[PDB]
Amino acid sequence: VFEVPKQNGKYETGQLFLHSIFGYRGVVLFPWQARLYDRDGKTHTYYQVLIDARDYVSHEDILPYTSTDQVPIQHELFERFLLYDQTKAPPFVARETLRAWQEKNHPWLELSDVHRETTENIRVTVIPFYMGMREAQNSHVYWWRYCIRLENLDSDVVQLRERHWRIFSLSGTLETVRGRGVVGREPVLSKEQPAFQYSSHVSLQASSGHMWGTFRFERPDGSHFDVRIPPFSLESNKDE
Ligand SMILES: [Pt+2]
Ligand SMILES: [Pt+2]
Repeated sequence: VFEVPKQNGKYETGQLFLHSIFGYRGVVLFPWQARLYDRDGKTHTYYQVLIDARDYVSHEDILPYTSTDQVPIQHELFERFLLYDQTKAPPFVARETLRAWQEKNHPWLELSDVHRETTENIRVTVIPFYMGMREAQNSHVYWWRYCIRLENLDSDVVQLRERHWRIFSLSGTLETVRGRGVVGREPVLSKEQPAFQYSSHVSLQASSGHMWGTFRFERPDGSHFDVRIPPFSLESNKDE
């Protein structure tokens, strides 16, 4: 049974839902507040989500539904994070392991800002996450994992062909990567399947710096245009 989307209120831990785009069966583990930067101070609520039969989602992407059976798979993770069927709006309540995992994630999610920008009817959404070491062997180097979502609001078909990353670090050294496709594939965005979301890692020295980029898109009429990636930062340990 599909519920209605909440217009003023977060989703309780344990709500079953489908993703607004590429609808997969997921369950929210806990929400976290993020800062939006729509280039086109404002906060926004995102959710840690455990997916099945196939991540961080937004509030507007959650399409909730209720069920009876233990629908979500990955039972080796739900038996550890959640408790069995009970009596509450979400019938899965959170176990103490999920509360400890939430307390462990809360500091690292503070270094995560969501950035958006719409260029020629192409909306890109980038959000970095931190996984690193204060000291890598021989020399201190830590990395990040940035999630990027491409969306085509226009009805015109278009395909991503080239990427043009430009990574600047704290030391003053800046890297520039012009590559073919994204994750070794060139996604197409049309009326059917208009969105594509991926994630990749970026290693860096000095444990600071910002990253901007450019995605090259091609239309069936031969025209190629560059969409901008909103410059997102890569910070560590309580600093903005
Ligand atoms: Pt990572
Ligand atoms: Pt992601």
